[PDB]
Amino acid sequence: EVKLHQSGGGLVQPGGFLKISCVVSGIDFSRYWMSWVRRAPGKGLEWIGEITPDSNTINYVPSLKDNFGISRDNAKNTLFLQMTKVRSEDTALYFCASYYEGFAYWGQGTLVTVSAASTKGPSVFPLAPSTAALGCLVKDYFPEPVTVSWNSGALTSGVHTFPAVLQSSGLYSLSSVVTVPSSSQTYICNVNHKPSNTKVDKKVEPKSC
Amino acid sequence: QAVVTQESALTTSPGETVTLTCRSSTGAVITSNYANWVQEKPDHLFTGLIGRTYNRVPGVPARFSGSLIGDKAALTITGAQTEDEAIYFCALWYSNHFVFGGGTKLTVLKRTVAAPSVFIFPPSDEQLKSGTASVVCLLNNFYPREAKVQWKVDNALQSGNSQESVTEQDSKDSTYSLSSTLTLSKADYEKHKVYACEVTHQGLSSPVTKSFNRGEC
Amino acid sequence: TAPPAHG
Repeated sequence: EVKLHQSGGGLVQPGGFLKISCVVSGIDFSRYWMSWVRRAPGKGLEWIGEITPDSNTINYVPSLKDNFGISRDNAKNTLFLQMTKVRSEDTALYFCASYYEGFAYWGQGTLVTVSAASTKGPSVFPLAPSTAALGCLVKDYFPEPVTVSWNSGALTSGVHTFPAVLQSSGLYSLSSVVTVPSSSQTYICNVNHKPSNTKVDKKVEPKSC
Repeated sequence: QAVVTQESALTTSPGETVTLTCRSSTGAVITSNYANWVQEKPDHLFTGLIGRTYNRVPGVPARFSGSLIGDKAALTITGAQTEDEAIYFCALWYSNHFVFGGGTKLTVLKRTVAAPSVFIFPPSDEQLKSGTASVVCLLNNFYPREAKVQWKVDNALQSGNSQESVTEQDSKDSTYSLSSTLTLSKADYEKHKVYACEVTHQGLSSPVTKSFNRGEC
Repeated sequence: TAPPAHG
């Protein structure tokens, strides 16, 4: 019944500005301390700041004092996070949290991606075999969704398609691998990146010297 | 620039007791550090466990308790369940802000340890035509999660030029698979010869090194 | 007031 509903977020370029909202229901918002926290890829939980019910105390980790601003509208049961002059390292999942003895209630999280890149299809490179392992490297695309299949969907077992990593270039890269019973068949990864209208099929076979 | 230190990983098993600790770089942890413990389960699912060193958040099971052992704050789980496998974050209060520690990956042993099958992939000629070189190290079907992939190039220890990615825990056999990608320009790649991936894991007696020499088969 | 995570 207690719900911390977050909205906003999305893509923003370095130097840009973005405001996240968190609408609370199921508790008397006006008597709860609220907090913003974030979870960036490859980094632990980081506490950004907190704010008293009456908004007269707003505390921040000092290193983020200049790029984050916290406010609340008790009449609209809403907590706000202003992101100011965002940096690339601000890419993260942001969570509002409410205090009751500890971090008691939690929003569903808001993804914020800080990248200067324009849309761009991936290059697909074979990961040649030599149980045998092979795959495809799906490199330097933007924005995030690529789909990878093997042999037009026929090949599914042994397939590991890894979460994409956002590089310092602001581009995503990803690998997709298969284990196969050391045979020769033919192995083809199908890569589809809708935002660039990219469709590539790459045959993956052993390197010839 | 206070730093909060936790064990990187600890292993327990169902029914056992385990204790996690949280240390301050400024000195002994005291009451006015108001240690908080937060549990991160998969799907970025966070749960507050303990606030102000000792207090349970309402609804938290009684098997969770906080303490101050020595100069450190601690979280104790008495009678661990499979559901307790998570990352546990400790936050310390420094007058006007919280600082979270690095987190403890807590394994509640589900199965026999499984060592990774380790595969290395040199960059394709096709990628080298594009001006970059990615070396991929694959760790396949291992358990538990904790693993250390280290890159050596001509036996020089690499830093800052690799990124890791990991699959979901497999619902049927509990294992993970991990990729570690070493990314270089083509120019830097061609300055060197031996490209080695070194993997440490509980299932391995000694660390395993897969390598290749640039330009051979 | 709901008790906060620090005093």
